[PDB]
Amino acid sequence: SIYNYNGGCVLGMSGSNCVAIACDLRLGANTFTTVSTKFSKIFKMNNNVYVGLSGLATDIQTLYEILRYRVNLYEVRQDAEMDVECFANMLSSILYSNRFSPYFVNPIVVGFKLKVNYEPYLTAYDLIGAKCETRDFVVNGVTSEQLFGMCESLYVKDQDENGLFETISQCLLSALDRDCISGWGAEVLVLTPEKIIKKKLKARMD
Amino acid sequence: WYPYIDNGGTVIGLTGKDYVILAADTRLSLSYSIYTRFCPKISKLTDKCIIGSSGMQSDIKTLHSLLQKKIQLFVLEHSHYPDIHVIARLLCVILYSRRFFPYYAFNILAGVDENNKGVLYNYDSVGSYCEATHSCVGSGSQLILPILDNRVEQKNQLIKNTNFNLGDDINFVKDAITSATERDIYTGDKTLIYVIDKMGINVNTLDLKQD
Amino acid sequence: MDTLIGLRGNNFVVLAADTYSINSIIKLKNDDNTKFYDIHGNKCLLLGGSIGDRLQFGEFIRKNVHLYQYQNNTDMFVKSFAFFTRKNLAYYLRRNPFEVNCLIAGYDKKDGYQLYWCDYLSNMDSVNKGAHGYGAYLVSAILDKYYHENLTVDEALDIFKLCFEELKKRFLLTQINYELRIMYDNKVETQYVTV
Amino acid sequence: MDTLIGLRGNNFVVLAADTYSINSIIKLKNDDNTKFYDIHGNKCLLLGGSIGDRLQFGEFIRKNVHLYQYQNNTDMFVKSFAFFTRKNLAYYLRRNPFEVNCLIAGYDKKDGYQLYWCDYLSNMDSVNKGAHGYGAYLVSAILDKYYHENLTVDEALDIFKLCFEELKKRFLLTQINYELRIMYDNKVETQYVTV
Amino acid sequence: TTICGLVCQNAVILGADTRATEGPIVADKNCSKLHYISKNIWCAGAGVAGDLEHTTLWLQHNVELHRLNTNTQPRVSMCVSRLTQELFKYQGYKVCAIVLGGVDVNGPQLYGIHPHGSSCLLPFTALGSGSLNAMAVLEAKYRDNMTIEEGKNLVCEAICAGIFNDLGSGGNVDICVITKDSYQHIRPYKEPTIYPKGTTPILSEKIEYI
Amino acid sequence: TTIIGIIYDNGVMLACDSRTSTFISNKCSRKINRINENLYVCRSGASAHSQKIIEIIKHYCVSMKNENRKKGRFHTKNKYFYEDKFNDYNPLVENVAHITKKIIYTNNNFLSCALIFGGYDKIKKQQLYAVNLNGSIIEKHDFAVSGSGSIYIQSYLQDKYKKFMTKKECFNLILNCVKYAMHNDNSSGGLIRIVNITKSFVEEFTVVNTQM
Amino acid sequence: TTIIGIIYDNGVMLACDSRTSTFISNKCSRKINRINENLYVCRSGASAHSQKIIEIIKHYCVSMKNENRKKGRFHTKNKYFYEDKFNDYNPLVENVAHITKKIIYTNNNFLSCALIFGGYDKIKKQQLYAVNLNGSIIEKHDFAVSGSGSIYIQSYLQDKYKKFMTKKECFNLILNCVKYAMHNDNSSGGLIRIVNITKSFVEEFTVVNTQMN
Amino acid sequence: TLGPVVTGTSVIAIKYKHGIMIAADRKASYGSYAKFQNVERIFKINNKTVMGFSGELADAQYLHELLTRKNINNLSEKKRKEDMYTPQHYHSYVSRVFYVRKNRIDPLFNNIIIAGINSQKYDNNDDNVLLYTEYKEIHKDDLYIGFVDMHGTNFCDDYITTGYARYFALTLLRDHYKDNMTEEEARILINECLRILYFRDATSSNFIQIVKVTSKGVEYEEPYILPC
Amino acid sequence: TTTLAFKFKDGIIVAVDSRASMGSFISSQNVEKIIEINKNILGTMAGGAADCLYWEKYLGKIIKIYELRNNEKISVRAASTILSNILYQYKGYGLCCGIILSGYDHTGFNMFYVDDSGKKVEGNLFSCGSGSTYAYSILDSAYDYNLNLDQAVELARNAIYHATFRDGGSGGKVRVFHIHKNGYDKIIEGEDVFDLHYHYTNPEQKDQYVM
Ligand SMILES: CCONC(=O)N1CCC[C@H](C(=O)N[C@@H](C)c2nc(-c3ccc(C#N)cc3)cs2)C1
Repeated sequence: SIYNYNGGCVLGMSGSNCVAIACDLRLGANTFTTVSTKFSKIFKMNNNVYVGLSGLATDIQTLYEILRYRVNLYEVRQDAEMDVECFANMLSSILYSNRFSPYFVNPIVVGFKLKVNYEPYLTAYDLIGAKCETRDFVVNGVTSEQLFGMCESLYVKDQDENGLFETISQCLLSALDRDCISGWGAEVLVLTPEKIIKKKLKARMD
Repeated sequence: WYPYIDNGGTVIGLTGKDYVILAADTRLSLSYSIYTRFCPKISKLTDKCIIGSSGMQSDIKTLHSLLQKKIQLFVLEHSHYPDIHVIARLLCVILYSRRFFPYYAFNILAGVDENNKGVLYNYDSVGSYCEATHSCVGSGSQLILPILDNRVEQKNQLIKNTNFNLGDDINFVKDAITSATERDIYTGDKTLIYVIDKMGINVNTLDLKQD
Repeated sequence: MDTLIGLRGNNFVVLAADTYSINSIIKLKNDDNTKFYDIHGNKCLLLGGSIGDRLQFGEFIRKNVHLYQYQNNTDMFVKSFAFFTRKNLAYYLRRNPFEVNCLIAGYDKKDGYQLYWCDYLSNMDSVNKGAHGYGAYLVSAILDKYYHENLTVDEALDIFKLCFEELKKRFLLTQINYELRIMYDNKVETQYVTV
Repeated sequence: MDTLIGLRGNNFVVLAADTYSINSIIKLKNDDNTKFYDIHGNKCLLLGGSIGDRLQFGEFIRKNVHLYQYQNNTDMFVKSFAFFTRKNLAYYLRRNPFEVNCLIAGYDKKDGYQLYWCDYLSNMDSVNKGAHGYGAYLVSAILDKYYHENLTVDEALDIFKLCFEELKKRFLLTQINYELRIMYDNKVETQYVTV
Repeated sequence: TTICGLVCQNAVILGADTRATEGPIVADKNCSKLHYISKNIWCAGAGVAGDLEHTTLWLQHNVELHRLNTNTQPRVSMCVSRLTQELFKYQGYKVCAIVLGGVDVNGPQLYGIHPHGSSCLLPFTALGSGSLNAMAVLEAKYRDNMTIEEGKNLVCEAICAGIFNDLGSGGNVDICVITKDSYQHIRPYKEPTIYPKGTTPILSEKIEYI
Repeated sequence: TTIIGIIYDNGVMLACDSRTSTFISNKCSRKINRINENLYVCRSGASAHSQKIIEIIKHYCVSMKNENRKKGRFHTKNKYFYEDKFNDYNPLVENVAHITKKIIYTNNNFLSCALIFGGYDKIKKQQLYAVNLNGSIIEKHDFAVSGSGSIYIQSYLQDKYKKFMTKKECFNLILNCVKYAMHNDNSSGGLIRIVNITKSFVEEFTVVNTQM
Repeated sequence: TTIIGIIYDNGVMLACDSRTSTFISNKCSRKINRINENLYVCRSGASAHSQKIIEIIKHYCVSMKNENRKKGRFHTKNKYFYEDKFNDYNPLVENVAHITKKIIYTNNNFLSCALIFGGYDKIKKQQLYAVNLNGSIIEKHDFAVSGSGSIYIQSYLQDKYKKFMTKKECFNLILNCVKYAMHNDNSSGGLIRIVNITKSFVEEFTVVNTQMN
Repeated sequence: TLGPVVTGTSVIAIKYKHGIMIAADRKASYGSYAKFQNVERIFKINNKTVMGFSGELADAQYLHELLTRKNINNLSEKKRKEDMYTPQHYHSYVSRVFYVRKNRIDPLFNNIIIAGINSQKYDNNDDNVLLYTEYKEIHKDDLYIGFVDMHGTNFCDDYITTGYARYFALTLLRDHYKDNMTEEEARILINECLRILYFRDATSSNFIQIVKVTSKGVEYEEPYILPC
Repeated sequence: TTTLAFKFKDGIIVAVDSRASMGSFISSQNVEKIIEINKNILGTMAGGAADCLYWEKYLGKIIKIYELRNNEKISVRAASTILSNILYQYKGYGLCCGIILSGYDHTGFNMFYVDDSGKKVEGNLFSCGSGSTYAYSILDSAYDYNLNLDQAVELARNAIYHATFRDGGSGGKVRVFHIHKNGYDKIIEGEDVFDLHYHYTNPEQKDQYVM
């Protein structure tokens, strides 16, 4: 399949006044050849919005460029930060506009909904653009089944930033050890309203 | 006419030093439709060995009956019951005999051997097999196997706790099949858990989500 | 069949490619010049695949980059050059795909000696080491073994020589003639290798 | 991919073949011994194509011919050997075809120095010069140009050297290693030629 | 999926389950399938999720624009006509089997629109993977005239039957009661470890304060 | 489907079943659609295509009826009369049937539907036009039948037909024809809808009986 | 094609057309074949399959009739009388029909013929059986119809049938049925062949007629 | 069979207080054409065993002849009533037949139900078996209703529906079936299920045949038309 | 998979991974790929696991029967010939085997490559599997006949590590056996490539390694 060519996966979880997004670091080639082990799949849109793109790497890059273009246009026009739900619906509309010539990407949106009350906000899509606003965790990629199993096994409601980091990191590492075409290091990225902590895990590079 | 179907379900297997647990759901379903809510997948071979399997139900039932018949003939002829390793090689040969029209059945052969040591043997359709400490087959297997890999071997954890016993392992398998029915549509209804110690087999049952 | 190799270090960036012009069951040339495309401002774009797509895409990128650099009176950054090339190759992916495998290389004051691997699907990433073709299979692991961050030019050339000897010894297409392209010390150089 | 060449005469019959053992996109060996199948009694069956079919067919023919020569206590004629090989290769053509390309060669007191060309379809005819593989496209006209009826062994070896240089220069599989057979003066000899 | 509709005394009751599966794996365990079109018009969808969601959003915004222009109550027939004309234009490649319901000047009105662009006024409808079980329960227990509560119980029973008898349908039960004066929506109508610190190794870490 | 039209001494009676689709997706579908007060049409084939041409022909018939108006003044059963007493401006059945022919013919490559138009008119009196799958119109001066079930009643209707049938016997004939087609055909069933079109009044009949 | 069999009081009447195949290859074909003096059979589907199973069944019926004999002494139309007055040894219709069903079912991978067996015997009186495409037998106690032209006369025959029809009205019904099927169907045409089977005598009628209305 | 031509529709079967009740409509469809509407679809294997089918009619007739020959083969080798074969034996035979046919990629295009009474204690019917010419309460564990699939998949339940009923009647059964049900309750439940099937299935009909396997043998009730 | 054998000064080294995967999903990282054919001949598995296991055990059975009949140990050449003919008999059936039979006999130290197509190639440096090209690149770039045992052992370990590193389909644990005149030795019974990565290419462990 087209998704087996490059592989890779993205994950996101929420906690108490914190929210984590995690991904692997690999650019595959012909489903078995590793050509890069730093191909980061998480991109920053604004301070309170992040996107994790998984699928075909060229479509990942084009979708990131298009979303950056639209987000920067919105911010310079309005002179304010984007709400996470607005970016979510914009991404859904952009995905559906290419209904019959799709970008082969399965994105997730992870951010803080402001009100000031920093609520977590997690959403996941497919190539068509069918959203699923999920309250605990969001999963996408070729390692989706392993990630779903690990997440329901290990998720606990209302963790702080630390326990959220160990939970999401263990989920990602255990899921990636059971996928052939995803791994070679892992980025974890824990957001809080006051700071942000990004770490590279010591993973199985094989 | 395509002669293969997948009847769904899942079969989890775990070992300790001197015991083996084998859980399996009892759902049977064609495709988004339930044949019945009780179709066991685990079968008894001897007083110290069981076989569970997932795939096409007719293949599983015929294979289990044939293996039981062969083991009984073995007992009648050679005058001693076979160890789990003998039954493992026998199952390998039986599955490879149909190498060019394979059984659509993935099996886990669980037992306790001569040395009172728990042994498992996971199988594929055409008879490749190996020993394992834990294993899983069926629709849910890609969910459960990362969980078992995390809990048992604990590769990615810097500080470990390898303090396992029968009750905690039973609870762990119950949680695993609970997550399986949670995220697998083909896993559900009652589940049967077989526990083999040095004394023999003991069967427990647990209701899961009827959905 | 078109083998490409590239290697990036702290004070160099080197490229290498087989000088074989192939047509059906014969070699048209042993001194093919259709692969490398050197670009002003210390840039190089190295292509494999079809000769026609090689010429068309390489000249399109070269003349567009030169048009930029003459319109704006400045040398384009290597990162900008690489992502411009990837965007252009991706624009034709779904309508008229160029079957070209790109290694971009260059020097920039902004980001040092840069190298970017990219394929016919326009999947691009920066790398310290890259290769393209069925020869890549046989050389990439060698580039893993002997690469360290503080290499010199001679050590990198020795690594490339070992890669060429591997391609001669083991690869089905026993390639023996290669053309290099060195970039170091604010220079660009060419070398031809027979091993 | 497997090149075979053979050249007849009045005082010699010479064979030559690339020594490349190949699988997928790699060379297993540069000293392949799976092609020549020299028989007792001044006879040779040089095969090309798949390694497995080469081994199976060559050993089948060789052991059957030896069985004949020990049962009857005599040397088999080269015409009989060639037509026996052709009939046996034809028998499997419709059932389970061996993808083997045959050059039979030998010496008889009856018919002199004989050479027979034959293909995987089992179409056979005697020739003064033959070749097999895609290299046959490139080493056929060289044999046509420089062959004359009264060649000596050295002139034939020079023609074969020119054929090998052509295969290096133009054929995309740049074959450089070859193994020969020389049937002359009532003796069989072997040689190895590089480039 | 089990989406279901029926028509009661001066009202229309829709109901649906809360499951969304990406093949054998359940993705969202409490998804929402009842979509707001207008204050007096609601719908439920089966088929491809993205086409359903974006067609429903397009229909809702077109209905709101028409309501602002004409300045009258939106009509069910208008939504049916717009949906059928949109669905046929793509020739069944917009996979949307949608049960529409509403109340207008012509009374209650329930329609079943099929993905190729054909509609049918009906007294009750069911669609989705678990459509046959809900249809069986509906044809068993539906009567000519009933109240809001009887129809709510019947819709809940049909969706529960689809939940239990179908593997592509599960979770809770949501319903929506659409009346002329207002609507009333119930999302959960029925509803039938901690790791140590430093256990996970890291290669690098860095903190930057926003 | 069993769609049938039968001319009698003072009008035309159209008749249809209700079963839409092994799975009976619907069992109350209104196949006989009202193009105009003096003109109806029976549908068979794909339902989406039939509904598309039905809405387009309703639009075209409204446009034609607005065009036909002249300047200045001149001069469970259901039933109603025509607002146009003298047929001063109602479009002809001929015109509607031929524009339907052209619509179905211009898009042969994917449209798959067969129609039976029936009505009354001041020029030609009562009409019946059968539009086939490729879009070929034939005027059936005695009767037209189409659908999967219509195959089982060709000899029955051909034997039972008379030239100048009374209303009662024509009603019995068309009712028994649709009943026999429903009995023999799995794809047709449900309640029978009949539309009788005359010079002055249209009437609608529903019947909820079947064969033995 | 149109093949019909209708039971009436003390008898059974089979009927068929003659047309074979857009180009009419043949126009005088005997589709009703005489398996035995008390048992006939109407053919439909491919002609080669029909002819081969029908001659195989003639061979089997000859073997059965030879084995049914007991030892010792006991006790333009055409008309024939049975040599077996009391049906001492003529095989039953059900036996022949069931062995035909087994023949067609065992080789149903390529056989594509449908048959209507009609006859009389002392046990079950007059008898009609219909062997379908895959080789399924059904006993039609009132009437059986098959062929491409039979679809146009299902409602006609169903409406016109009575339990205990006289010979004249049954003959008129079956003749008009085959005529209507020929009128509506392009695949059926030619002269009508009717075979009337009774307790004692068999009649074979040939009719030339068209449809006017 | 390469595929179905004259197809039979669904069958329903339940256990109740006195035995087994199995219902099937008498329609066999030739594509989308009700060619036959008086077809016997439930077969009597023996005095405590009946069979029903949904699928191609020729395959079902072949299987019925096979099981009939097995029944007379059993009856020939019989000395006491306990030598008779229960529905379990016939179910296993049909399962093995379907499995062997499935191995060759040449199935019987059918789904089969085998049902009856799985014990001899309740009557002495098989003391003198006759082929050519108050009830007792039977425990549910002594009754048997089986399912066999085209792939050879097979199982047992207190109530089995085969064919198009699997989505329509089964749901109702899974709400309404209860242990120790009377004849009237079973009859009205089966009639409701068949009414729903008739209203929402094209290939079905309203002309029903009910068969009761009770302590006094197999009983074919006279067929009837479902009211409304 | 990645299997890599090679002759050197003091016998033969054979080296394998242990990964086994059903497409993308990793099935088991503890598969025993080096099969002990007899006391001196070893074999290694590549491609289809069931076919390799079954036919290597069948070859072991045939070798045992031959050695018991004739009372002398078989050669690597004869075992290679028997395996090649057996595998060629199943041409056109879809087998997938790649095997490297190495060992010691009265002729000396011998090494052959066999596959399902019917090859019997003879060499001194072989490699098979998905990661065969990478292991060939490492081996040919540094192979020398006069290496000591430890030098050649680390060479084999490095080659297997690089093959597992580049190849998605090769990994798990590395197993390195050494064959000598009197038998063979398991110098590395099992070793995670995690430690090999963080020892060879990334010893600092201060940042993620970039290729
Ligand atoms: C219809 C059946 O449902 N689908 C199913 O069961 N699946 C597919 C998804 C992955 C599962 C899986 O990989 N399960 C592990 C525990 C297994 N491992 C093996 C195995 C066998 C031999 C060797 C060797 N040498 C290594 C591993 C056999 S099963 C197996």
